[PDB]
Amino acid sequence: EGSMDLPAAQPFAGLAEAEAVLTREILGALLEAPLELDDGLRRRWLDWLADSAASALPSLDEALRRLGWQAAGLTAMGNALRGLLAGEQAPAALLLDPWLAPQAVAARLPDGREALARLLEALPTPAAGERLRVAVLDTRAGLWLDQGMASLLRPGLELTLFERSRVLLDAAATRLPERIVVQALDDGLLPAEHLGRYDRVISFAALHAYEASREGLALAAALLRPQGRLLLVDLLCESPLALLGAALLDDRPLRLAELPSLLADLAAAGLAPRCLWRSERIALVEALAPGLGLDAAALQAGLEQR
Repeated sequence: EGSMDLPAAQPFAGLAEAEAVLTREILGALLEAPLELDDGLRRRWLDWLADSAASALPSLDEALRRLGWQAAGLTAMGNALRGLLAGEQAPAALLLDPWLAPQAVAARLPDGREALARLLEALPTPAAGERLRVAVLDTRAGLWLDQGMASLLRPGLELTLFERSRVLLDAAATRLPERIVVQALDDGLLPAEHLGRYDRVISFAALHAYEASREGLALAAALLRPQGRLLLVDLLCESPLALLGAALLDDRPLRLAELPSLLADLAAAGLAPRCLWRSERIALVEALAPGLGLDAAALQAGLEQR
């Protein structure tokens, strides 16, 4: 059911150039103190200069006028990244920071704010006067939702935050407002009493950070209320800043998807999509789930039956 006709007009290569100049600026921050990296990444930071900036991608400080973070936000990035690496606090301190966490940087720089704002919509709940139930799967430390928080919150809304961690969700529950419910995929695993619960489920700039899209999509499909809507965005291009802000993990870039590949995976997940905005930078997608015939009460009946 894999429909796509994507509006690719709000994207332009000047967003990538803007990020590549932001790469020039944050390279120009950490390359004054790259000794706190490992040597494999310290060489790769010289290669990340080579693969961006005045080497491969020369462009104006107009970048910082595009990106929505000025040189003051970038100063917080450069300084926090030095403080992180001096203490050897990688990976976790990369995630525990809005200026560095791969999705939280995505949530402004590759126009993932505009993606976050559209993904914050498709939630008719206060206008419907209706209990619209939502999960986030890509939560981690949550510091991307922070950037939409003031209208991710809506009347009628029910919202719950998920990830494969206790620590990063205790972090999220702290720094995002405590009126949002928080639920780990505790030790990598969903409590089944949530199944069929959420009229919507959210992924954001971390679908690559599942071991396949087939992991996250299939968790979402049944965590969704039957015929609910997946709400999704991801990095498809690895951002020139994510060449720093994700590869600091020294995890594989081979994680990232192409949009037709995602639509095929999403069709394998049986969801029926529309891809909608921010494209190769950050592709917004929504998709209708099937009638699974599956909810926590249906599973309870699956006991009572047998």
